[PDB]
Amino acid sequence: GLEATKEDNLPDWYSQVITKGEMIEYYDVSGCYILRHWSFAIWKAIRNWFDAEITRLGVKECYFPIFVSRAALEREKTHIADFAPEVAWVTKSGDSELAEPIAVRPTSETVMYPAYAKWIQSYRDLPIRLNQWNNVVRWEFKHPQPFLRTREFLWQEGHTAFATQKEADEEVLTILDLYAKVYTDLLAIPVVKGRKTEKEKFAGGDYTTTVEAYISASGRAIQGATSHHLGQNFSRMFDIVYEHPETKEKEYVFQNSWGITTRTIGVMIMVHADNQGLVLPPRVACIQVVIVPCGITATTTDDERRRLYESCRELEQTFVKAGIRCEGDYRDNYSPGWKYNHWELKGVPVRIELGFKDLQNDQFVAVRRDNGAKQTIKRAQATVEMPKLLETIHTSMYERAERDLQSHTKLTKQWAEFLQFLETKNIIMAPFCGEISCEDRIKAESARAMGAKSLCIPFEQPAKIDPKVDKCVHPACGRVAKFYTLFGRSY
Amino acid sequence: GLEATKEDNLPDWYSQVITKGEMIEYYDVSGCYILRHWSFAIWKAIRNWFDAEITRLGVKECYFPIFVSRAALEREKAPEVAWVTKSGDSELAEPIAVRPTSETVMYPAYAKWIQSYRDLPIRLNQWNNVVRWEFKHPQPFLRTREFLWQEGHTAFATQKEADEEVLTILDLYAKVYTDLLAIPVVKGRKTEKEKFAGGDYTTTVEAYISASGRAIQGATSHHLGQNFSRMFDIVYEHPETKEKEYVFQNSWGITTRTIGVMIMVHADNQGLVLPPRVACIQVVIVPCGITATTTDDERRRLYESCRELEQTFVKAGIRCEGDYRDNYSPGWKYNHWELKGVPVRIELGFKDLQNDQFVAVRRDNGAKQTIKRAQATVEMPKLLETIHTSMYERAERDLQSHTKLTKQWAEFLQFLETKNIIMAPFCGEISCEDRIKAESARAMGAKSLCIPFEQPAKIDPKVDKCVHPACGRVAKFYTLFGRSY
Ligand SMILES: Cc1cc(N2CC[C@@](C#N)(C3CC3)C2=O)cc(NC(=O)Cc2ccccc2)n1
Ligand SMILES: Cc1cc(N2CC[C@@](C#N)(C3CC3)C2=O)cc(NC(=O)Cc2ccccc2)n1
Ligand SMILES: O=C(C[C@H]1NCCC[C@@H]1O)Cn1cnc2cc(Br)c(Cl)cc2c1=O
Ligand SMILES: O=C(C[C@H]1NCCC[C@@H]1O)Cn1cnc2cc(Br)c(Cl)cc2c1=O
Ligand SMILES: [Br-]
Ligand SMILES: [Br-]
Ligand SMILES: [Br-]
Ligand SMILES: [Br-]
Ligand SMILES: [Cl-]
Ligand SMILES: [Cl-]
Ligand SMILES: [Cl-]
Ligand SMILES: [Zn+2]
Ligand SMILES: [Zn+2]
Repeated sequence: GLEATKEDNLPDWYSQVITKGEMIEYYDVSGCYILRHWSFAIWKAIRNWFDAEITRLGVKECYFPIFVSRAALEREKTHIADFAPEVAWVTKSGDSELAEPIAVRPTSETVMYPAYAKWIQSYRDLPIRLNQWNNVVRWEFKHPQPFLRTREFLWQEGHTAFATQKEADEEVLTILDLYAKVYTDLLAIPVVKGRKTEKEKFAGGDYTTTVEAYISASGRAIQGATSHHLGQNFSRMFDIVYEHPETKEKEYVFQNSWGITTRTIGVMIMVHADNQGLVLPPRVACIQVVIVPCGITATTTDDERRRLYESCRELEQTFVKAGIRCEGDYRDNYSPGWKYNHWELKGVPVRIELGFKDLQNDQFVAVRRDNGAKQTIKRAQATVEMPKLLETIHTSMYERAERDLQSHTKLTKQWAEFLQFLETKNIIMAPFCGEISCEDRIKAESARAMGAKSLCIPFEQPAKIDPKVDKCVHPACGRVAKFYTLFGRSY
Repeated sequence: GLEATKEDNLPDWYSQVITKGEMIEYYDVSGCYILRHWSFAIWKAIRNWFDAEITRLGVKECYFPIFVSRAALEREKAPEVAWVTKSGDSELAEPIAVRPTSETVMYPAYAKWIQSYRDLPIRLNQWNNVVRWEFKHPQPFLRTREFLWQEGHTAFATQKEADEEVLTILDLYAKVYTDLLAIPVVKGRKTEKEKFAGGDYTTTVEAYISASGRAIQGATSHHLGQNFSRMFDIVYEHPETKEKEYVFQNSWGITTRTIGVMIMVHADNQGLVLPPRVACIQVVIVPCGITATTTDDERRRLYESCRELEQTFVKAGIRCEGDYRDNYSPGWKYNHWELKGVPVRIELGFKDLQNDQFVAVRRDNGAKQTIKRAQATVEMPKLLETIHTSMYERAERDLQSHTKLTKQWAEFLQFLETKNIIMAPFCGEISCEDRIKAESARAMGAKSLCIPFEQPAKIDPKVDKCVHPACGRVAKFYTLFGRSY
């Protein structure tokens, strides 16, 4: 059983959910966590779905080295802030100090783009569309949290180069829509699509698009994935050029990069798990249905205790043959109540209870993990009804979370409401001038990590800004509002 | 085109095959290489096949961290591990190591997860990257500082379960080589000198590179017995009598070395030759007969017919692509896809179109065969099987041609200098093996490759003795020896 509640002590409840749910094992290297099989399976489902999508689009998979040279890391950088990256440095091999230290990759721009330059010998080599499924390392000295913010993490990073800007812009949005679908269609999590402000975009790119999710327990937002248009910034840095076929001049390609991580799993937990443990979205759950025989007594029999099991096994096999990931729990040394708790902790979407009674009556009881409701299904209907049920669960889980998100997304034009909404765990849609210094003042004034940050400029604007009358929300700015921006406390 | 020959200058030829075959890009950190998509697709076929296999056996996938603490590493009881000592410009309180293998990462977790008898067995696998920072000469795919692999770690209540699993995994590795890669291998047990020092015995599959004349370990599957469980206190209490029991453990691994062996065995002086079951593209269609007088409607017509055939192949599960580029001649495309090793090239011109046929050319043979279009879906798979069989059988002939059996040291050395591997009676002593290696160099001394599961004859204890003239001992078994990588 869980020993903390999502409302009273979120970090404790989260630690208990990931350990008692057998997702994570803690490690003696801080900021790094063991992914047990139960959570790695969810990553597998996410990874395979996304890879199939981008493969169908024409991206191809490759693998570049974990180590980056110091020369490549520092390439073409001239400002002093650029020269002390927080990368992990390998300085020796056994007892031999190395000639030149080499860095663990925090991301792979620096080692892929020299190769892109070599590989693009003419305009006919374009586009180049590659992706890696790999592990990167960012050794920051802040508070790490499993899944959400770790020093080593698994991800995919796609790096694309095109002859025209139009191609690249289109791809930025196609990839962002895939990431949105990861959250909504696989994980039943609503997200907000938008552009980062100038303050929050990737500094090496032209613009950054994002999907943001909302953690109602803390009232905080978290960036779920990212999709950048780099424009020509890196092509000019790394001389990724080709000769124009018509004008014959040297032209720089247009690039994107895009990435998503195991943070997905963290968001799933933070949004869906409850005070009894995990609640797995049906489409990624390793096991969707567990069958628990019950009604066995001390004097049930032995020759009947096996009959009940036989019927449970028959139903299990039917489910598996219908494409439903199902298992039976026939362990004799654990009570049915124990098994109930154990599989609720692991968040299996449907528990089946099957007792002698219901065997007698051609039926069984299906129990939804997300809301606890029980339903009697005639065995003849198992194959028809159980898929429908799993779809319903996904939909309830999504719509539940969506209503949460919308009821805590508050539109206002008034600074006082901005502050009040922020202290009551909302995120806020407000007219915004877009300026970096104004964003700084908004953050500094809203602090009581408690200052509000911009989350994204949402593609779906809640209303149309009137450039003629609408001003920025902050009382001391006074500039024309360029758009509505989403603000909140950012995880 | 390739500018070295496999039989004259093997390393230059190898480098030209992996670069012009678009497998590898060289890289400014020595001993690490970029895997382009053409080679990574091969690793992916191997990896997905092996994973489906062990998943059906009930092994489950997990992922452990790439960093190992110094204490953890030191529990194993000098090693060329890569040490992280700084983050940015802050020196770390304690240096952490890049995993060279995950025993010291995983087995503490195992000791914790095994709380009672009912938790056994534990059978976990990871697909990950490991680092071994050796200063010896590296070679792409074959010996690298960073490599991709899978490492499996299992724990059982009894030794016999574990012995069986060792053999099961070894058999899968053999199948990767023979069935996926068309490479014959010799299953065997390592000698006491060559086994993994931390286990009880090591099993292996050994392959032979005829060009080099050298043998190479293609995979490994260890029985660790109780060594590691005693080291890491991986215990349970026996349910009746409640004595403390140490679990029995195995580990097993295979790497991108597979791809290296593939090249070394099958590639030729025109480039790669991909075994059909791992080739990312199996069939490539090249449109032929386009003159400078070929009009644009006729070019559209030929391309659309090629694309129709291409998609008919893809729908029937044959991985086929068409090369519809107009800046490259048909002959250029022939050379290009030959360098890349695509098993079948289809040549489809206008005469072919009018006769409802095409020509399929085998990359391995060069042999051409005309096929009526209606029979495409039925003949093309057969051919692909034929290619696999040819490739395997060619390699197996080449391996048995280079496998020699003797009982006399003189013939043994004559064979070693003729680029052969030699089966000889052996006592199995470490000192004697050292002596055998020492008295064959003028590394080019003779090392033991494996004690083969399938012996060439019965080492009669009353008659047969060790092959070295200075060992007086009775021969325990026939051991396969040779020069190795
Ligand atoms: C698990 C995970 C995820 C992510 N990030 C980043 C943005 C992104 C998004 N969206 C990536 C583009 C895809 C994401 O998920 C980042 C991280 N570690 C870190 O920042 C390093 C760290 C370690 C300890 C404490 C503080 C910081 N750890
Ligand atoms: C690509 C690859 C493979 C393998 N090894 C090992 C044995 C094994 C087998 N069998 C593994 C158990 C599965 C194997 O494949 C090993 C390696 N690097 C190294 O030794 C590091 C190194 C670096 C430069 C020069 C010399 C040595 N690199
Ligand atoms: O990592 C990025 C940009 C993009 N890379 C491709 C996948 C998607 C991803 O958002 C931004 N970023 C983030 N963190 C970093 C940390 C360090 Br340390 C360095 Cl050197 C560089 C970076 C750095 O470039
Ligand atoms: O890595 C092994 C033993 C097995 N681990 C699991 C997968 C299969 C593999 O053969 C042997 N080995 C090989 N090379 C090593 C290099 C270093 Br450096 C260290 Cl510390 C340790 C080792 C080390 O333990
Ligand atoms: Br950034
Ligand atoms: Br990032
Ligand atoms: Br070893
Ligand atoms: Br090894
Ligand atoms: Cl696990
Ligand atoms: Cl590409
Ligand atoms: Cl590539
Ligand atoms: Zn403003
Ligand atoms: Zn001897």
